[PDB]
Amino acid sequence: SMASFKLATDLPEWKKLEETYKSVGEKFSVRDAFAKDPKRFEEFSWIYKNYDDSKILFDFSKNLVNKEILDQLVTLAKEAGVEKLRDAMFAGDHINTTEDRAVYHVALRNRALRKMPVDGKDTAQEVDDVLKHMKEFSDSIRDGSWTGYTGKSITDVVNIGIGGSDLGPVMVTEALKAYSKPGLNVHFISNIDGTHTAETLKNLNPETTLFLIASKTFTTAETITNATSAKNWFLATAKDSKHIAKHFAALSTNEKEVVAFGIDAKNMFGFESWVGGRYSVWSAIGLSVAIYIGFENFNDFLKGAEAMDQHFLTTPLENNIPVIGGLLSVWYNNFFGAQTHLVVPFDQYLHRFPAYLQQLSMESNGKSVTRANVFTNYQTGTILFGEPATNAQHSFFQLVHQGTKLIPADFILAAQSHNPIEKNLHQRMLASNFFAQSEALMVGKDEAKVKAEGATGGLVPHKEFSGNRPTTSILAQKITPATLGSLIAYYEHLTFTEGAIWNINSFDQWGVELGKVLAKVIGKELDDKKAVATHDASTNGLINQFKEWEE
Amino acid sequence: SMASFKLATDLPEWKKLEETYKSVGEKFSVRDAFAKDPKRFEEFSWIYKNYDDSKILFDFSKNLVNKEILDQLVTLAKEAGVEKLRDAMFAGDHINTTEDRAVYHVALRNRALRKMPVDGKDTAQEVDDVLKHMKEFSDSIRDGSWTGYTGKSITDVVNIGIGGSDLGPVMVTEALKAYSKPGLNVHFISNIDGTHTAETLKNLNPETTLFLIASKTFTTAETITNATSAKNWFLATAKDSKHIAKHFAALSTNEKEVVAFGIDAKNMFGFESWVGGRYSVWSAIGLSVAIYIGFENFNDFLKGAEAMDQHFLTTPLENNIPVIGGLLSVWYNNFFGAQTHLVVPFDQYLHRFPAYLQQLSMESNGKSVTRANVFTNYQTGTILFGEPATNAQHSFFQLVHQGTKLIPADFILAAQSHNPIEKNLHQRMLASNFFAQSEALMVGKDEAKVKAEGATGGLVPHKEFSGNRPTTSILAQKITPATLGSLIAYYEHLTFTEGAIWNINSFDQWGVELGKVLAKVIGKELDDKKAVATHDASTNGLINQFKEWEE
Ligand SMILES: O=C(O)[C@@H](O)[C@H](O)[C@H](O)COP(=O)(O)O
Ligand SMILES: COC(=O)c1cnc[nH]1
Ligand SMILES: COC(=O)c1cnc[nH]1
Ligand SMILES: [Cl-]
Ligand SMILES: [Cl-]
Repeated sequence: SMASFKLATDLPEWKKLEETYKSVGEKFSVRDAFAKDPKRFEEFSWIYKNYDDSKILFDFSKNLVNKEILDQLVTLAKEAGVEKLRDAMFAGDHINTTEDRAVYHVALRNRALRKMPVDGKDTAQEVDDVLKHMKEFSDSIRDGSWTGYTGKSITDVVNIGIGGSDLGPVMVTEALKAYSKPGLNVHFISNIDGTHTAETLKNLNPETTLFLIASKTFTTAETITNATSAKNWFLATAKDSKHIAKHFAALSTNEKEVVAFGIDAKNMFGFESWVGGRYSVWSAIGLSVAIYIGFENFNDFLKGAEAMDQHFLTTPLENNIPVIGGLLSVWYNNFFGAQTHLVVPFDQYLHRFPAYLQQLSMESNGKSVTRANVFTNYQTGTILFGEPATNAQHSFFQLVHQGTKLIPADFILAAQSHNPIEKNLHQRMLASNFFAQSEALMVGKDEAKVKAEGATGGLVPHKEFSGNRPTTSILAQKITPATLGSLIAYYEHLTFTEGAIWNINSFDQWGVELGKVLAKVIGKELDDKKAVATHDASTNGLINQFKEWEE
Repeated sequence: SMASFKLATDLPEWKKLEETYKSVGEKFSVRDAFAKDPKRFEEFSWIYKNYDDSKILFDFSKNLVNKEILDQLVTLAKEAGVEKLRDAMFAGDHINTTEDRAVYHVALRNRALRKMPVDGKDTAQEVDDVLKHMKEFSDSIRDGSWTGYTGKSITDVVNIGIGGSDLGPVMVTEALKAYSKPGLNVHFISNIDGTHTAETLKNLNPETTLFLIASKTFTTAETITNATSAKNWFLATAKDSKHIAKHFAALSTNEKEVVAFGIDAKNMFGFESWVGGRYSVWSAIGLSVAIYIGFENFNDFLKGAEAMDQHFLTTPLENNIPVIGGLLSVWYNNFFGAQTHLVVPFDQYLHRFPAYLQQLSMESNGKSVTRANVFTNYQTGTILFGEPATNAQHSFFQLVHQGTKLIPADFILAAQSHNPIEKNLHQRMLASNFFAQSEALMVGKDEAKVKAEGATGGLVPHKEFSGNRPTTSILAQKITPATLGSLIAYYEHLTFTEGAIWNINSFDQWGVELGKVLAKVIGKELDDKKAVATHDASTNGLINQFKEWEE
């Protein structure tokens, strides 16, 4: 086995952390910790400096953690060989053991052109060549030199893809929308549900719309179905297949399929097998971002990830920010038994950031088998969810404050808004909520205070707050491309750390296969007339009721 | 002392369910259940008939449940007085004990004009009179009789509101978008973040834009600030405040505060204290819906809720669809220890259905104190999350299939699409996924089958699927206004059932109420130049770093 251990439960520090949980962690008072340690904020906060000298404060000090606990977690990370696995990742080793592949999204943002080899062959130029092609193409869309079949500049660009071929481009174009150009819009078709195509294309002009079909194989069923429907929409107006070439490009490897579809092979933008879908927005898959906000902005976004990569690679564990966040996740997941991880951006542009992180985290770390090819009998990936604040405060934060579940939470705010309207009034209000919510989760409100505030009798307990509910606060200066690049890479490397401790392979996804195969079988049965009796009674029942109700 | 018991855990059936969990529940085999009971699908599926003779199938047969378990859960619901509390709700009794209020969203959709009294006075005509006002005004926007200040038809309707005054309008306008009219669009400003105002208003015309200021209290900080900024934007162009009367209306319980803001009382659409925000889309708060899709569609939506209300009120517990769903939730939450509940619509229109439910569910049932005014010694509300499929399948279903967490899931499909493009090809593909994903989660794939399919040695465990992962499948004919009204009411009444069992108040929200009075202290500190030391060191550190980095 390439693995140095079999199960996380084999590592000696695991039982020590179980005993620390019992003695110190279960009943941990964050209030008391601040009272005990005047330097607590200093000790449990870190400033990250980005390549452009901008900064991001990572404040972990309201978590259920102290020096003793964090030191034990760092010892666990050493026993798990986090650093060895990380170094092997950056070395190009095939640490995706089940697919026998490198894991080399870090090579996508190698703008410094460090030597970064796979199979002993540097990748730096091959990556950089695709980025230069991306710059050329995106520049031609943005400056009007690429025209549609009637000689008009492009106004709308539609990405068609599923999974990692959609969610990154969506989230990042939403997040960086302040950097867009009036009159050049992006759209994202992903669902096979034909609503998604019908509603997206309804008001678009075939003469000025450009499609990017995002699929490595160019044989992905939902994506190629969507792509074919979009091609039919285009041709309903254009009425000649020769026009396809001015309106369709591919984010793909499969030149025979692309060319068959009517796309000029010159307009295929490739990426390698060592790019995982949920780690792919840094690749050719990011073309829609480069078109929307310009290549130089996209490049700055890459350089922010690169800087965080360098932090992760070169920092001792006890000061390594993505490591610390991963260690705290393990602490809550495996010792407190918290099943979820909340992420709340106090930022409307970042409204799809939690959904992006949900794929990154859950698709990576929802695994039950270790690198030693044995079943875990301990918890692995958490369920990650969230919505932006302040909206979230009005809604499920009720349960975060007064429910019976521990919900570790990360709050994210920019000190500066891209839209500082009304002399920054909205922004000072937004910021006050950021600070106040984490404060309230810590401090709570005891029975005496509820009484002082005027409640009596049976009403009193209903108005109490436990406090000692943990948050991590992440304050950026401004959510620029660079900042966003660093923030995603933070979560990539947090996700890495978690998976390394659990000894899982964070980079495969075998779990998609069964439902795909079973869908193909059923699809054939939905094409046929007859009632079905080939499945369990529920599946048969559902299919047969559908058949009675369908068009 | 209105309560009939103190703690769920001390209901006599609770310990009997713990024993059943140990003996039959924990190791329940759904596969064996089907093999034992040839009628399992029929026994654990129910057809709901709506008022319009349309139908929805609720199949619970892939859950970890049998007759023995469900009969115990029904006994538990009887011991908890679910029926007595529900009857009190429908009588207008003040079952919201902590706020001393009726809970009477059911009266909002009383289209039959049954006697439904609060404080011994029928509400039927008062509710109906507001619906007539809504019909009049929405008709006048749609037919062009309500013009803007330069005599033009309204093209854009902007709702401004947050939480319960936002998420319903968002979700239902998205869900029922097939029923909208070209050239009449809706928009939703909610976040205090100035991005939300700036981006929403960027390309709208004040001459053809109508604002609905949606606030139960009409004092919410975010909303009143947002509404003031919108008025500033309007007056920048319109100049004369007399024009406001054509461009601003209010949805509220507080006439004095509306008129104080400068809105004419003739343009207020009222509701009462007994409408909770997360149950409010049925009231005046739904005006954006009636404008977008027409009042008759909105009325059909109400009538769907009313039909599900009648089902809930009149059906013995063992066949009562919302109750069965709530009983399964308690089973998973309290006996299996599953902390989450996944809701996945196989429907892109329903993309905001999970987020809406997240509010309804978590804000209702995230409580730690019972109706007997003692703290619980057991779990209450679950964490509800989800995204539409097929996007969700390609995001996080890896973990649903192969992770270490039990995640009870509800899947929802319509048999007929509003957009059956390409002769229903998309729709058949979408449906195949709906059936296959629930099939896959149940059947799994054992070691022998993985080997038969070609894996050897250490690769084998990585490709296994446990199966016996539960789902509920909900199959509608078509997601019409009526179907959606029934679906929401289903989840309202499921939420009621959970809360009744847990003996919590599902209708207050003392955490969300705190939130709305938290930020003002810090807000005053951000207005002042100086550094602060008035909080814990973390809050101080974050505020002071912010002050160094702000505009
Ligand atoms: O669920 C709730 O009570 C909140 O989300 C409210 O709906 C939100 O705070 C808005 O309150 P109001 O409608 O009074 O402005
Ligand atoms: C591959 O999908 C198709 O064949 C298709 C046909 N019509 C729309 N899409
Ligand atoms: C009520 O909020 C305000 O005073 C405000 C001022 N400018 C925009 N909003
Ligand atoms: Cl564990
Ligand atoms: Cl059984």
